[PDB]
Amino acid sequence: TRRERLRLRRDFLLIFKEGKSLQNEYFVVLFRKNGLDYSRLGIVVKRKFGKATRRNKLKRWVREIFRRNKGVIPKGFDIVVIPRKKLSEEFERVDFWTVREKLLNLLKRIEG
RNA sequence: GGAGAGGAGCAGGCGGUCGCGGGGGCGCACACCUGCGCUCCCGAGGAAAGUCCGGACUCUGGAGCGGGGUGCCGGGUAACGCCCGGGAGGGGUGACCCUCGGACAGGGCCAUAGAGAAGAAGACCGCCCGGGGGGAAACUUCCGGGCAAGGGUGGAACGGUGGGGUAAGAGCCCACCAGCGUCGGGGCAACCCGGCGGCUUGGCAACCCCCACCUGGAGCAAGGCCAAGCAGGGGGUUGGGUCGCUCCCCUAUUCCCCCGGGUUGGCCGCUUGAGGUGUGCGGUAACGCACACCCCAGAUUGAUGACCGCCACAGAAUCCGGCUUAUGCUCCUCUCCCGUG
RNA sequence: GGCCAGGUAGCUCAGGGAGAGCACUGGAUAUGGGCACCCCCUAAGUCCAGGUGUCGGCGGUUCGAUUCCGCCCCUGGCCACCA
Ligand SMILES: [Mg+2]
Ligand SMILES: [Mg+2]
Ligand SMILES: [Mg+2]
Ligand SMILES: [Mg+2]
Ligand SMILES: [Mg+2]
Repeated sequence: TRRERLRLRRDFLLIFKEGKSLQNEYFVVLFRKNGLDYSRLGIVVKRKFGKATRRNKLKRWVREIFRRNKGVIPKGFDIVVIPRKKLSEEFERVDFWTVREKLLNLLKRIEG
């Protein structure tokens, strides 16, 4: 859903500068009110996370978590998900349910 | 069965619940442009990779030189540094694998060790001949002369080993070998086979080079179009005109260089191509030709996931031809070895 | 996606027969200290002695490669339109 996909080239700077942030050991989540009746997701994966296979797997998991849980995630925010060094350190050791739990714990705390 | 060499295919599938990307069809709104909404088709790789080569395709005004690349020979191809076939040299018992022009066109470099390393250089331990001297003799000692044959030194010592010939010795002569010069035969050829013959005189060209062939430079962030928006200023014996050098077609600010500020939107390029698959024919083969069938990702923060159930390596970003590296199996050949019918 | 650089003692940096600087380990000795000297402890410093490496890895050429010729690994940078 590309209507659900927020542009990063223009908006990342604005969200970084004007928005809020939440984090845990695996993710940093940046967010800002978008003035819409729905939320939009963006993913920023640092080059150092790895090659296409690895980065694309992470992005797919994140997109899926967001899509399936859209109903419970707060509405009216532009959201940027950033994986942390730790995650890229035990990514192969971290299962899907753990990534889901850790990401949702942050997403559900987006206020207000 | 064991050990090993060559090579070909696949990339966990099929049946279920949801979620994407591009086309098509439809539901509709269309006073234009176009704007949404919901089923059929297709949807990452053998390496998509590293960016090591070769193109195709774009933009830079001409030519020459320099520079760079390839290196036995013959084909194949759009082309190549690739592939196929064949010839020498080497390794392995063997199937097989690895190597590749020229050092009497020239210049330069060979440390250390060693008597001596490019004109034929050299006498260290030594070998033999002719005298003077000492000494009973063995042996020593001085002068003159003859050796590259033994040993030592090396990565290599100016042909190798065996015999004859020598005072003692050398292709001095002879044998087989290696090299070179020729004559004759067979190959398009690289080169092979046989005969004759003085006796022959380092290595490195992944150092410059010589010979033969090939070659501008950038790269899809190439380049073309539209929309949006701020803010211009300082320079040019001229400089710049897609690497350098030298001759040459220009252009004078509108061009180029430096500093500063505006976008950091959308469309084209963007996928049908030296393109796959199935035969038939030619060719030792790589591969070519002929007909038929197919349309096989075109994203732009970048599309393939999760749960269930019987059994790796890693993700297109302009696209092809190859190389190299990373990696899980399965099958087909051939070689050697132990054991049996 | 493409185009370039660089990898050298622990760190910064030189350059076809492996070096400087910071630096580390010792010995010397207080004008520091147990008290005030004797005796002894500790070295910020100052003397001196050195300690030391797959040349980023793996192969080839060569008698020998930091230098030459190939691949692989790691660390950085550059590109688009407007005027
Ligand atoms: Mg059996
Ligand atoms: Mg690539
Ligand atoms: Mg890459
Ligand atoms: Mg000799
Ligand atoms: Mg440009």
